[PDB]
Amino acid sequence: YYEPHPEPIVVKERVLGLSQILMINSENIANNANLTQEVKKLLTEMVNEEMQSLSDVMIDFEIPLGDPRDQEQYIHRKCYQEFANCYLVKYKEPKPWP
Amino acid sequence: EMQSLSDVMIDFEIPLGDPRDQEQYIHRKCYQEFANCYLVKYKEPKPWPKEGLIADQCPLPGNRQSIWDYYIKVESIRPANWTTKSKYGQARLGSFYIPSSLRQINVSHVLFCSDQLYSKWYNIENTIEQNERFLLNKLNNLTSGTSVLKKRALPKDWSSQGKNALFREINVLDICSKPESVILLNTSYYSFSLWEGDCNFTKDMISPYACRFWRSKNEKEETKCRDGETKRCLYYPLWDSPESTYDFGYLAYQKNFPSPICIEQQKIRDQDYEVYSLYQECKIASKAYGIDTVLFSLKNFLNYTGTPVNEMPNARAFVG
Amino acid sequence: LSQISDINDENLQQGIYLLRDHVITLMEATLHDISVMEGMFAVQHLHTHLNHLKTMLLERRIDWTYMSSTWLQQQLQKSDDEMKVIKRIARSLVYYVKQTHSSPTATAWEIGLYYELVIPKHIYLNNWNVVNIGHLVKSAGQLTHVTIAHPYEIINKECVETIYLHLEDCTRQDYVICDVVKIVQPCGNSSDTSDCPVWAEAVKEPFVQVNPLKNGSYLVLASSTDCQIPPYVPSIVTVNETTSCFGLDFKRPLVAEERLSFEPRLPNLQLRLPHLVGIIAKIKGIKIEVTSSGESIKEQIERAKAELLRLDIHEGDTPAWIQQLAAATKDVWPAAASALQGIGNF
Amino acid sequence: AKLRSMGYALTGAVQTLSQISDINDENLQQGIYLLRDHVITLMEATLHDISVMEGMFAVQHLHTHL
Amino acid sequence: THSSPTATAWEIGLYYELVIPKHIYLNNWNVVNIGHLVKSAGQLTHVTI
Ligand SMILES: *[C@@H]1O[C@H](CO)[C@@H](O[C@@H]2O[C@H](CO)[C@@H](O[C@@H]3O[C@H](CO[C@H]4O[C@H](CO)[C@@H](O)[C@H](O)[C@@H]4O)[C@@H](O)[C@H](O[C@H]4O[C@H](CO)[C@@H](O)[C@H](O)[C@@H]4O[C@@H]4O[C@H](CO)[C@@H](O)[C@H](O)[C@H]4NC(C)=O)[C@@H]3O)[C@H](O)[C@H]2NC(C)=O)[C@H](O)[C@H]1NC(C)=O
Ligand SMILES: *[C@@H]1O[C@H](CO)[C@@H](O[C@@H]2O[C@H](CO)[C@@H](O[C@@H]3O[C@H](CO[C@H]4O[C@H](CO)[C@@H](O)[C@H](O[C@H]5O[C@H](CO)[C@@H](O)[C@H](O)[C@@H]5O)[C@@H]4O)[C@@H](O)[C@H](O[C@H]4O[C@H](CO)[C@@H](O)[C@H](O)[C@@H]4O)[C@@H]3O)[C@H](O)[C@H]2NC(C)=O)[C@H](O)[C@H]1NC(C)=O
Ligand SMILES: *[C@@H]1O[C@H](CO)[C@@H](O[C@@H]2O[C@H](CO)[C@@H](O[C@@H]3O[C@H](CO)[C@@H](O)[C@H](O)[C@@H]3O)[C@H](O)[C@H]2NC(C)=O)[C@H](O)[C@H]1NC(C)=O
Ligand SMILES: *[C@@H]1O[C@H](CO)[C@@H](O[C@@H]2O[C@H](CO)[C@@H](O[C@@H]3O[C@H](CO)[C@@H](O)[C@H](O)[C@@H]3O)[C@H](O)[C@H]2NC(C)=O)[C@H](O)[C@H]1NC(C)=O
Ligand SMILES: *[C@@H]1O[C@H](CO)[C@@H](O[C@@H]2O[C@H](CO)[C@@H](O)[C@H](O)[C@H]2NC(C)=O)[C@H](O)[C@H]1NC(C)=O
Ligand SMILES: *[C@@H]1O[C@H](CO)[C@@H](O)[C@H](O)[C@H]1NC(C)=O
Ligand SMILES: *[C@@H]1O[C@H](CO)[C@@H](O)[C@H](O)[C@H]1NC(C)=O
Repeated sequence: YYEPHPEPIVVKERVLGLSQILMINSENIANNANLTQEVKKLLTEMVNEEMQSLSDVMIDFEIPLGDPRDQEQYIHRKCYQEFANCYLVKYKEPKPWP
Repeated sequence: EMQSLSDVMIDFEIPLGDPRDQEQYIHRKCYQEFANCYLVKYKEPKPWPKEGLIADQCPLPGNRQSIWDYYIKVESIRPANWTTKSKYGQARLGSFYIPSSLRQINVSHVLFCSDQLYSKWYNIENTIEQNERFLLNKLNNLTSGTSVLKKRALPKDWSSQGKNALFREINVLDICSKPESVILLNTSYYSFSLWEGDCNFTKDMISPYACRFWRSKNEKEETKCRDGETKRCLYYPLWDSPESTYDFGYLAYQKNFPSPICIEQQKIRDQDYEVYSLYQECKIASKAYGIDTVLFSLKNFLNYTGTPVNEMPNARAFVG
Repeated sequence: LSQISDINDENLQQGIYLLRDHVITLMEATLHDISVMEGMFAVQHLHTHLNHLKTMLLERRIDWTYMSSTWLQQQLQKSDDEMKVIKRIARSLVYYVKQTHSSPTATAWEIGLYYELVIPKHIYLNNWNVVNIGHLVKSAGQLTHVTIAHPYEIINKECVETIYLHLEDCTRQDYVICDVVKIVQPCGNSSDTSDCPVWAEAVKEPFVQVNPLKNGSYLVLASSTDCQIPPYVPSIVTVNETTSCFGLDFKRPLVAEERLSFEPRLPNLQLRLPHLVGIIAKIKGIKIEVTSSGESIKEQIERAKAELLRLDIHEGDTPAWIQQLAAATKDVWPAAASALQGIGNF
Repeated sequence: AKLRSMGYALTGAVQTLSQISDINDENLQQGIYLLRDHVITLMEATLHDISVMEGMFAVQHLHTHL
Repeated sequence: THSSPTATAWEIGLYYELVIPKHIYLNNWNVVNIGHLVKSAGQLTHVTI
C-alpha cells in the first residue's frame, strides 16, 4: 500500500562553495542622506547594536582559500571606500587671505 | 516583497473547484477594480462656451489649489509689442485660461472614477467593510437587470426627477478643488466677480477691505524698451495685480466684510443626463461571458483616451 | 573553479567545488529605494532591511536581496522552476563579523557569508510511502507472520509509468535531499523481476490488527473470522451502515467526489513456503529468512533439513515429540496422525 | 520545463463540507475534510490602521506587515 | 495581475490544515527501563520487562 509524499526530492550532482565579504561604512551613508551631527550619532548607535548582536553568538571558522589582503578587488574597493574624494593641494609658496 | 516570495515557492494542485466559478470571487474582483467608476451621457454634444473663467471664490498663490494649473500670472517683464489677445485670446490676465483639450466639440460622454460626489450616505468616518455594503445595496436598489442608474439617483441639476439618492450637488467652491469635473459636468456657467465694470457696476454705484472692487480698470495695455525690442521690456497691465492681497475674493465669498459681488448665469447643457455603473456591468456581463473576458474588455474601456482613468489622482480623474 | 558556469562540466563528480574569488558587495549600491528617500524615512527603511537580514541568518537561510537573480540564472543555465527549488534548499554560514570604524557620528562593518548551493540531478514530485502488511500462515500447529523484503522505499508516478526508488544518505532542508537514488524492479519469480528474501516470525494466537484508513475504509489482518471477513489473508473493508466488528465500530464513510487517481497497481505474485515453516520460525525465537521470491523447490528444501532432522526422539519428552509428529503429518496422512495422536495420549 | 506537484491531490477522491461547523459531526471518521468554497480577502479591507495614516507613514506601516 | 510604473496588483493562494484535538495531555513522564541482574548456573544475565 502507499501514502502521498508532498515534499520534492532533489538528487545531488555536486556542491559549489563561495566566499562573500560585506563591507559597511556609516560615513558614506551619512554623506548621501545629508545627515546632521545629531543624527550621525543615531546612525552609529543603530548600526553597532545590530552588528554586535550578530558578533556575540558566532565563533570563527577557517576557510581554505587565500587571504583577501592579497586580492586586487579587495585592495581597490577598500582604498575607494576610505579615500575616493580626498585630495591634497600645494600653493606655489605660502600666502594667506589678506 | 511579493517577488521574493514568488521566487522560492513551486505550484501545487488543490482538489477544489476553480475560483473563477464562485460568486464571492466575481463580486470582490469587480468591486476592487470598478467600485466608483461611472459613465455619463449628454442629451447631445455641447462644450463649455468661453476660454476665460472669472472665479474669485478661489484663493490665489502668494494649501496648494488644483485650479492654479489654469491661472494666468501677470508678469512685469515682457517682449516688445506683447498683447494677451496674441496668446490667451479673450481671457483677463490674472484670471484662468481653459485649454482647447477641455472644450472639444464632438465629446458626447464623460467617464470618471472617484468617490468625491457621493451624497451624505457616504462617510470616510465609517468602516471600509460598511461603506462597501452600503454602496453594494444602493447600486442593487437603484438598478433593474441592466447597468443604467434610475433617475432618482442623480442630483436635481442633471435631471428633473433626481433626488440625490447616490450623488450630491456640485457647489461654488468645487471649481477650486476639482476643475475638470465642473467644466465637463456643470449644466450652466455661473460667474463670481469683484471686477469693476461687470453688470454695469460703476465705482460711484454702491448703494480693511470694506466696500471696494478687487481689480479696477487702467487706461490701456502698453510696453516700453530702451533700444532692445526683443527680450526684456517693462509691461503696463489693463487691470491691477492681486499678489499683495490674494485672499480678497475667498474672504469676500465667506462674508467677513460686505462687497459688490456680481453673479450671472449662462446655460450650456440640457438637464436630461443618463448615467451607467461599470461595477454593476462587470457583475452582470461576467454571468454570461465569464470574468477573465469582461475584466480585460472593461479595463481597455478605462484607457479609451490613452491614459487609464483609474490610475489618475482621485480629485482629477474626469475625461471626455 | 574559475567561473560559476564551470559547475555544469559533464566529467566532474559528486563533491564540493568552491568558486576561486570572493564576491564583493556594498549595501549603499544594492539598496536603491533608500537613495531617493530623505531624513528619518531613509533611516527607518534601512532598519527594516537590517532586521530582516539578521532574522534569515539565525535560521541558516540566504537573503537573496544582495545577489542578482538574472546573473545567477544566466551563470547556472537553469529553468525558472529549477531556480525556485535551488533557492529554497540553499543554506548560509556567517564566518566573520568585524567593525572597521567607530566614531560618535559614523560606523562601518564587514560580514563574511559562506553559501552552499545543492545542484539537482532529478526532482520527483508525485510520491508514495511503502507500508508492508504481510500474511498469516498456520503451520504444524504454530501461527506465523510472513513478510517480503522489498528493494524500494518510495513509489513514484508522474504521468502513466510507475517507478520504484531505493534512497540512500538522505537529509531534510525543507524538501528531502538524497546523495544516492537507485531505480529498481518489484519482486517476482522471473528473469525480469527482483529475487527478494522472505521473512517468517512466530506470533501469539489470537492475532487481530485493524487500521482505520483516512478515506473511511479499514485495513484488517486477523487469525479469526468476524462480519464475513476471511481469516489469514489481509483486506481493505468498507460498510454501508455502522456496525461492531472485532470489538470496535466500523462506520459508514461520507460520500466523496471522484478526481483523477495516481494510485500504484503492483504485479501479483504466487509464493511457495516450506511445509514446516511454523516449526522453523518457533525454534529460532526471532524473525528469520525462509526463502526468496524466485527460489527452486530443491534449494528451498535443502535449507532447514539438517536442522529439522536433528530434532530427533528423546527419552525425556517422547509424548511431547509424538504430538509434534502428528501435527506435522495431519495434512499429508490423516489416518497416521489419528494413530500417532492416540499413542501420544496413552 | 514547468513543475507542479500533485502531493495534496494523489488519491483521486475528496470529502468536502458546506460549512466549517460540519467538522464537529459525531459520525465522521479520522481523515481530511475540505471546506467546499474559497475564502476571498482584500488586504485594504483587513488593514484598518493604514486607512487613517498619510504619506510615507502609511507606506512604511504596510512594508512592516508584508 | 497588473504592472504599471505607478500601480501593481498580486494574488496569493494559501492552503491551511487545522488539526482538531480529541484530548490534550499536559503532566507527562518518559519511561526508562532499568531491569535486574540474575546469576544462574555460573552465567550473569540481565532481565527486563
Ligand atoms: C456649477 O453648478 C453649481 C450648481 O450645482 C453652481 O453652484 C451654485 O452657484 C450659484 C451662483 O453662485 C448659487 O446661487 C446663488 O446663491 C446666492 C446665495 O443664496 C442665498 O441667498 C438667497 C437669496 O438671495 C436665498 O434664496 C438662498 O437660500 C441663500 O440663502 C444668491 O445670492 C444668488 O442669487 C443672486 O444671483 C442670481 C443669479 O442668477 C439671481 O437670479 C438672484 O436674483 C440673486 O440676485 C443677483 O445678485 C448678484 C450679486 O449677488 C447680482 O450680480 C445680480 O445682478 C443679482 N440679480 C438680480 C436679478 O437682481 C444665487 O441664487 C447656488 O447656491 C450654487 N448652488 C449650490 C448647490 O451650491 C456653481 O456655481 C457652478 N460653477 C461654475 C463654475 O459654473
Ligand atoms: C518459482 O518458480 C519455480 C518454477 O515454476 C517453482 O519451482 C517449480 O515448482 C513446480 C511446482 O511445485 C515444480 O513442478 C513439478 O515439476 C515436476 C517435474 O520436474 C522436472 O522437470 C522439469 C521440466 O521443466 C524441470 O524443471 C525439473 O528440474 C528441477 O528439478 C531437478 C530434480 O530435483 C533439479 O535437478 C533441477 O535443478 C531443477 O530444480 C525436473 O527435472 C513434475 O513431476 C511435477 O508434477 C506434479 O504436479 C503436476 C501438476 O500439479 C501433476 O500433474 C503431476 O501429477 C505431479 O503431481 C510438477 O509439475 C517444478 O519442478 C519446480 N521447478 C524447479 C526448477 O524447481 C518455484 O516453486 C517458485 N518459487 C517460489 C518461491 O515460489
Ligand atoms: C542632499 O542635499 C543636496 C543639496 O541640496 C541635494 O541636491 C540638490 O537636489 C535638488 C533636487 O534634485 C536639485 O535641485 C534641482 O536641480 C536641477 C538641476 O540643476 C534643476 O533642474 C531643478 O530646477 C532644481 O533646481 C539641486 O540641484 C541639488 N543641489 C544643488 C546644490 O544644486 C540632494 O538631493 C539631497 N539628497 C537627498 C534628498 O537624498
Ligand atoms: C486625505 O485628505 C482628505 C482631504 O483633505 C481628508 O479628508 C478631510 O478630513 C478632515 C479631518 O477629518 C475633515 O475636516 C473636518 O471635517 C469635519 C466634518 O465636516 C468638521 O467637523 C471639522 O471641523 C473639519 O473641517 C474634512 O472634512 C475632510 N475633507 C473634506 C474635503 O471635507 C482625509 O482625512 C485625508 N486622509 C488621511 C489623513 O488619511
Ligand atoms: C493605453 O493606451 C495607449 C494608447 O493606445 C497605449 O500606448 C502604447 O503602449 C505600448 C506599450 O507597449 C507602446 O508600444 C505603444 O507605442 C503605445 N502607443 C502610444 C501611442 O503611446 C498604452 O499601452 C495603454 N495602456 C494600458 C495600461 O493599457
Ligand atoms: C467632429 O465631428 C464633425 C461632424 O461629424 C466632423 O466634421 C469633424 O471632422 C470632427 N472633428 C473635429 C475636430 O471637428
Ligand atoms: C448694461 O447691462 C445690460 C444687460 O442686459 C447690457 O445689455 C448693456 O450693454 C449694459 N450697458 C453698459 C453701458 O454697460
